[PDB]
Amino acid sequence: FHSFSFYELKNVTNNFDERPISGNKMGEVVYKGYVNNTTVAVKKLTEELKQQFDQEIKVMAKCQHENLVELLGFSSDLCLVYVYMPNGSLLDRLSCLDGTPPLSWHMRCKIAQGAANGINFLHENHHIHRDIKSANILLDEAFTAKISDFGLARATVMTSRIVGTTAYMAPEALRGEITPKSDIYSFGVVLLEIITGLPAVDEHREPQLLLDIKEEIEDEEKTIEDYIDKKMNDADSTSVEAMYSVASQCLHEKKNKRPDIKKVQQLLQEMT
Ligand SMILES: c1nc(N[C@H]2CC[C@H](N3CCOCC3)CC2)c2c(C3CCOCC3)c[nH]c2n1
Repeated sequence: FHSFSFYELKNVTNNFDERPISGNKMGEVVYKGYVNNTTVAVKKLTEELKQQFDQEIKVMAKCQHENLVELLGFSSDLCLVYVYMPNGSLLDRLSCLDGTPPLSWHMRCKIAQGAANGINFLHENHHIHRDIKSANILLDEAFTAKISDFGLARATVMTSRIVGTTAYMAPEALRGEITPKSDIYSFGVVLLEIITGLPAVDEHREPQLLLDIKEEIEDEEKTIEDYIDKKMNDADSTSVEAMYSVASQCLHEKKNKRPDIKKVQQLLQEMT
């Protein structure tokens, strides 16, 4: 990793312009930078902010995969410079934010496969992400899935400080348990977002939580066909049902009854 001086980063981000690009700010603070013709994502870092900065460098140094975001450098006032992802997050693309076209079913299968390949690398290298969600699955120029945000990542165990996203968390994760099986539950929610194009949580929706549709389908009140994203023209029944089967297995309420990331990876390969 390159050690950037604060002035190199202040300059490339137009004095850290906090106005949206349509300025330099792309979201929350993350700015668009230009270092040596190359575009970069500069994250400028209620006192655990300094604590997150150390954990991210540590995990990034050890974890380098094609389905994980690459950290280019850091600065020390604290900054983290990453490889720029032109197609934003899976969340933004599924919601078609800023008039972007809907992702095809074909593209969606490749993202599911890619994201699972990234989680497989993490679990093979004994890392638990703890915050697997579509906002943390970024997309490059070819729509290759890239797992991001390793601030909460950890190397049978219980914690006093429960962290993650409530709408994506496993029952045991909410109880304080730290296990890679919790990451499998979170990926099941992400697969449901890919299938439906719906957010994991919507306060003006029945059900409010997307994971609750599994029970609606199992209690034969509704079908998966009723929930399939209508913003697609290539979603064949066979592969959508096959992805919902993986999502359903992932969302098993009992950790030991869920498949490992290798089986998830295997089932997604079989789907195509
Ligand atoms: C591009 N965009 C990025 N992240 C952005 C952040 C803004 C977001 N919003 C959501 C709200 O709508 C507008 C976009 C879309 C993803 C990144 C990152 C992140 C930076 C933060 O640490 C984790 C890795 C690395 N490389 C990127 N290349």
